[PDB]
Amino acid sequence: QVQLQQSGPELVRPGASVKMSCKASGYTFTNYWMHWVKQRPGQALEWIGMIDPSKSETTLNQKFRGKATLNVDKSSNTAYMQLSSLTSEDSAVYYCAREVYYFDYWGQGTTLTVSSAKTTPPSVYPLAPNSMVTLGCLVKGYFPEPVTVTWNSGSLSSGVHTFPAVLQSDLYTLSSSVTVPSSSWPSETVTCNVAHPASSTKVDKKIVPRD
Amino acid sequence: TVTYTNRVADARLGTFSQLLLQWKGSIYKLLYSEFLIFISLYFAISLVYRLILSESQRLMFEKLALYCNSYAELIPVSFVLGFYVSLVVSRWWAQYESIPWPDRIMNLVSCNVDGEDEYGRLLRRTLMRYSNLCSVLILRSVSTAVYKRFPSMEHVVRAGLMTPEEHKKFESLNSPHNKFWIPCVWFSNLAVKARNEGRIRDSVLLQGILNELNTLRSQCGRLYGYDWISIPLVYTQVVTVAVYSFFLACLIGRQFLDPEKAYPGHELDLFVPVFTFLQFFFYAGWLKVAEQLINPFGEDDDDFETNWLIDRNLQVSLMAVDEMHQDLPILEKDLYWNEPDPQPPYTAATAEYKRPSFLGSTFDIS
Amino acid sequence: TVTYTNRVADARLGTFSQLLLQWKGSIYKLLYSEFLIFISLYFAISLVYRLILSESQRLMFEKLALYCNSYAELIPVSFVLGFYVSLVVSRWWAQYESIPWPDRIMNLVSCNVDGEDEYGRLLRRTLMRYSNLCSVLILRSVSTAVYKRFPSMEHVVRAGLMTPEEHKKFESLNSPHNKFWIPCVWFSNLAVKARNEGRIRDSVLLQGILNELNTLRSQCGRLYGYDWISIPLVYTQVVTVAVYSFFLACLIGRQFLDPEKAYPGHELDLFVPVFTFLQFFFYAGWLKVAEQLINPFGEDDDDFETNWLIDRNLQVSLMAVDEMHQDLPILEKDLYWNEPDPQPPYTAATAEYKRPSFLGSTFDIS
Amino acid sequence: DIQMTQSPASLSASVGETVTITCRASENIYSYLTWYQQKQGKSPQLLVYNAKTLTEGVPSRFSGSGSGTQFSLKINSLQPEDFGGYFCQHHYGTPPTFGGGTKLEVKRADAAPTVSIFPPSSEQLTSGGASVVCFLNNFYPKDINVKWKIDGSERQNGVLNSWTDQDSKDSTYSMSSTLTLTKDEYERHNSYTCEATHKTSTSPIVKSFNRN
Ligand SMILES: OC[C@H]1O[C@H](O[C@H]2[C@H](O)[C@@H](O)[C@H](OCC(CCCCC3CCCCC3)(CCCCC3CCCCC3)CO[C@@H]3O[C@H](CO)[C@@H](O[C@H]4O[C@H](CO)[C@@H](O)[C@H](O)[C@H]4O)[C@H](O)[C@H]3O)O[C@@H]2CO)[C@H](O)[C@@H](O)[C@@H]1O
Ligand SMILES: OC[C@H]1O[C@H](O[C@H]2[C@H](O)[C@@H](O)[C@H](OCC(CCCCC3CCCCC3)(CCCCC3CCCCC3)CO[C@@H]3O[C@H](CO)[C@@H](O[C@H]4O[C@H](CO)[C@@H](O)[C@H](O)[C@H]4O)[C@H](O)[C@H]3O)O[C@@H]2CO)[C@H](O)[C@@H](O)[C@@H]1O
Ligand SMILES: [Ca+2]
Ligand SMILES: [Ca+2]
Ligand SMILES: [Cl-]
Ligand SMILES: [Cl-]
Ligand SMILES: [Cl-]
Ligand SMILES: [Cl-]
Ligand SMILES: [Cl-]
Ligand SMILES: [Cl-]
Ligand SMILES: [K+]
Ligand SMILES: [K+]
Repeated sequence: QVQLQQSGPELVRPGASVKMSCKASGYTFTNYWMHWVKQRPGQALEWIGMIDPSKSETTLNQKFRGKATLNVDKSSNTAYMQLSSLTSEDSAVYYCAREVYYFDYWGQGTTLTVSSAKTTPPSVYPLAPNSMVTLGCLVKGYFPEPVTVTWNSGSLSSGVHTFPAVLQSDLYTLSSSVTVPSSSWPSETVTCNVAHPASSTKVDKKIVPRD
Repeated sequence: TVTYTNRVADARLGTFSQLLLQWKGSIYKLLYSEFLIFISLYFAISLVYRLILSESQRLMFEKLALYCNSYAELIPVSFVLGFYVSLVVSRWWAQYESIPWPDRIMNLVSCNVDGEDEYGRLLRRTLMRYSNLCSVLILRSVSTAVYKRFPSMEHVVRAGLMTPEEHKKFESLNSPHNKFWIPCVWFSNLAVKARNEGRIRDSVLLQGILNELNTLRSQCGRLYGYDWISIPLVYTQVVTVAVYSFFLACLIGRQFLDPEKAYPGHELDLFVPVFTFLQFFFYAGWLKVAEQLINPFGEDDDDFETNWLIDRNLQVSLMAVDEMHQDLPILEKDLYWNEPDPQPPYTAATAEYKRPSFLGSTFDIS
Repeated sequence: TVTYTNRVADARLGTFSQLLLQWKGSIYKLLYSEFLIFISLYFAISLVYRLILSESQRLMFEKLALYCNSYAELIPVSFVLGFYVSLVVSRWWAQYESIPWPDRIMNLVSCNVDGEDEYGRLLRRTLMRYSNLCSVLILRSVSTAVYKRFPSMEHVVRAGLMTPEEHKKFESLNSPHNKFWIPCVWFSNLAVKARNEGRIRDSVLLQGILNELNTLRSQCGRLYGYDWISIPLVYTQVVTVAVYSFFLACLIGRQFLDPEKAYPGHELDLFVPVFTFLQFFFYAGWLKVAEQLINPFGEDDDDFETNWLIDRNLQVSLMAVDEMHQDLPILEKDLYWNEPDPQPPYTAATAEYKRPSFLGSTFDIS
Repeated sequence: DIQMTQSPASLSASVGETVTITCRASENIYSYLTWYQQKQGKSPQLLVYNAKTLTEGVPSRFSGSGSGTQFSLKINSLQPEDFGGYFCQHHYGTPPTFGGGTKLEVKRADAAPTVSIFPPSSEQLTSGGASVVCFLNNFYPKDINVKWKIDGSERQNGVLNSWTDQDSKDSTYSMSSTLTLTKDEYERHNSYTCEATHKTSTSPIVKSFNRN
């Protein structure tokens, strides 16, 4: 079965360089041209370039002329792409695809993140105030992604909305809301649990009603 | 591929001069990089002589240049080029005429494979495709332009030149060699099966169809041969050695020596060796002729348009054996039905071309 | 045999230059020994002049060198080489196209010799083998590469190209001449017997098969002819005499004479005659072209791969008339069944090659 | 370059319905167009190639058409699986540009946003910063507009929003606006209101609080 296995996600500082891979299997490597696509949220898929495994002939997109570099290793059946002079805009999802008049097989994807920030723990702030009362947690100033948010160690799952993190001055910030019947609060204790594996941080903040 | 046939239709004032202004597949485009390297090396040496070398070193350089210049001999180089390029040009045209065309099989299959029913249609269409497949398979083996369009046998299938069942049968046949000959066997078998089903009247008509197939097979074989059997490497190396030997001599020999020293042959300093550069275009360009045509199935401007040929053949083939099977226009009496000696008209511009019949040189023109 | 066809597909910067770095079937490999002998003889003479000869002897040597150098004439040598090498190259390609291929007989025998039973199978296989035997027999007569693989008729049998019964019949036929023609007679007789047994429908189909056989016989005859009729010995000797005459002159004439004596043309002493050595590679290498191709069935790097051909032909032949007899894939409607003007796809890299139809030079491109 | 213009930017329909996405070429690309399906987080998948031909796994309910500069994908008799991302790509030359994309979302009944405004936590205020959060949960359609007003005056600087994906259960959307200030500027004002505009009503659903 045809399968394209790319490298894991990467995290680098601006100005540096990165080199991701893509190992093909289940078909003759040299008989299909390998392409590379860039995926940014909100924007359309960008074609970076292609490579002929056989003779290592590259054909890049004018827009990526000085940013991307392509090459392969016929022996290991893997293709490579190198991105230089990395900036914040070079952050995206990068795919490798096989061509047969179309892209019939893509890789899982390689997520590249570019920012100049050291690992930072999340600051968990409680959010407290008619039949069903809404509560919440505010996770600000952390890095890097991701973070796991649960209510009462997972027991309280239904009726929760964990919003996608946003970027504020080279640091991520997200919110998480939960709605429970007004009768069960503050009667039943409610506490959100924030897990930040990047810093091995595990904080629990019980939302006590306003004083 | 780079057709200028119409420009050179008549021998007028600038018939050939005009072509010096063309870039596509030109001498300029092919010599560009080489010329620049030559230019650079020349003027580099030139400055070293004019600005760096000492009076004593300059005298050695001048003696070295006289030595080198005496070995810049065009006659021997012109010989080997002429003969070599002729060989290349010869194979070049032979390879073109070896590109198979469906038209001859096309004519027979269209008229001699009976049936105006779906099967008769499927029969004729499948026969032609076996021919075109026999061609496409060999073309992608010899042409880089075609191979990059059909890098894998899957591309062939997905492009509609081969069915997945045919591909299955293809794989089932175990052979370590190029299978381009497979469809050619299928064709002959299918043609025979068609005759047994009564779709092909006589054996005379069947053998006639089998013959045109074999011809196409011979075409494919020639293409394989020219691709396999390159012009002997030693021969190719000889002509480049000869050519480069000449330009090596020119690099130093054609340097503008001190006018004051009054060397016989070097009385004038023009800084730029106009005629030496013109000789470079001549000889390096002459070598580029061979360089480009030594493999006419590549991706050069003047290399054959094999992919268009494939497309054209596909369209025309099927159309002639399907939509055109036993399908004729309404027979009419021709405009010259009662005219034994017709006199077709001439436009105003072409009346001068209405000539009296040439009977023979021996006859008196009266 | 030494195929560099793909390297020279396009006319880029180093298309031909790159080939100067190749050893297999190269000018270096073929000239190696000769060049060394030339090098030695030159510098040997050079030292004798510089270190041994007396002032008076040196003056004689210098006069001798001026004499020899005046007889180093490239133009006459270049003439005879060009014409001679052209003859050699001509025969070289003619001999290749004279190597018989089974494919044409293969197609006919596979489809026109009826029977899906063991006998029908044995019949078709035996017919093809008679063809391949006709070839192998002539090849081992003209190719040293093949003969060393089949030194005796026993080798032919044990290799499975001939049965012991066939070998018995072979010996039974008393003839002092080369029997390569025997299998070709067997074939025609067996083809006729096959027709009488009803395995070959008409005589039209039989004559068609007999014709393709005769063609193969003509192929074998050409190979025999080129092997028998060598290029006239006198012609070959003439070009070597001319070439050697040149290098004889150079050995003494191209010696670096005393710079002090100020001989016109000999103002600089470089000790190593760069351009004379480059002329050696040119002309000796040019002669080596003929030297290698004068017998393309030998064991040179660029001599034909006849043994592979034999193997390939054996495999393909039998496979096409056995496993492929009346064996076709499943007929399907083609992907362009309802499409009169198909537009086959192009890969990303080859879209530039999708061109508009060339209608003719006379038509306005609008 | 060849420009791929896809429309609609997003389509909303319910199971059983039949939708039609459209791609238009900047210039003739013959029948060289492909249709891809991409579900959030996952890598795209080939649906149709050569403008009409369906690939292996694709079910008969999918069909492509067009040629030249006008193409279209048509999904008749929708299913739950058929919901997600859809984009096109031309395959005539280099670079093979992609289409803008199309978000195929489920259609339901309109719903009003349950607005909930929250004041800065005391733990945060002692840290030296103030952040006013405002939630807008379970509404429909996805379109919505949030405005902040510090003491009546409009506030746009310092606000950061974040929306969610259509809920796989109730098929409704949600978003969260966060106004961030300095502890100094936060204590310089009284009322912090969070006004929300939707198609569910003509008058903005406002929710506020005072700093005491
Ligand atoms: O069947 C009849 C043929 O004749 C006509 O073609 C003519 C052209 O009309 C001629 O103009 C052309 O030759 C022209 C040039 C002649 C000068 C050279 C004379 C030298 C001879 C040796 C001794 C020294 C003098 C041949 C070129 C000479 C240049 C060399 C190279 C440098 C070194 C020396 C001179 C002049 O250049 C022309 O100039 C034009 C612009 O430069 C080019 O394009 C133009 O085509 C357009 C047509 O509408 C024009 O309107 C527009 O001006 C422009 O786009 C032409 O293609 C180009 O050929 O070449 C053709 C002559 O066969 C006619 O159009 C056709 O029907 C048909 O091809
Ligand atoms: O269809 C496009 C074609 O183009 C490409 O091939 C190129 C090669 O990539 C070129 O590199 C090559 O030419 C290279 C050399 C150019 C310098 C000569 C310029 C002179 C011209 C006259 C005036 C003076 C300057 C031509 C040789 C010039 C030498 C002569 C001889 C001495 C006297 C003068 C110069 C350089 O040598 C290269 O060097 C390489 C190592 O030396 C060789 O092998 C390498 O291949 C590997 C590929 O992965 C490399 O990674 C690795 O480094 C090495 O193993 C190359 O084969 C060899 O060609 O030759 C080809 C040009 O057609 C491409 O790979 C293919 O797709 C295709 O063949
Ligand atoms: Ca070429
Ligand atoms: Ca030989
Ligand atoms: Cl000369
Ligand atoms: Cl043949
Ligand atoms: Cl000059
Ligand atoms: Cl001479
Ligand atoms: Cl004969
Ligand atoms: Cl010399
Ligand atoms: K002229
Ligand atoms: K070159």
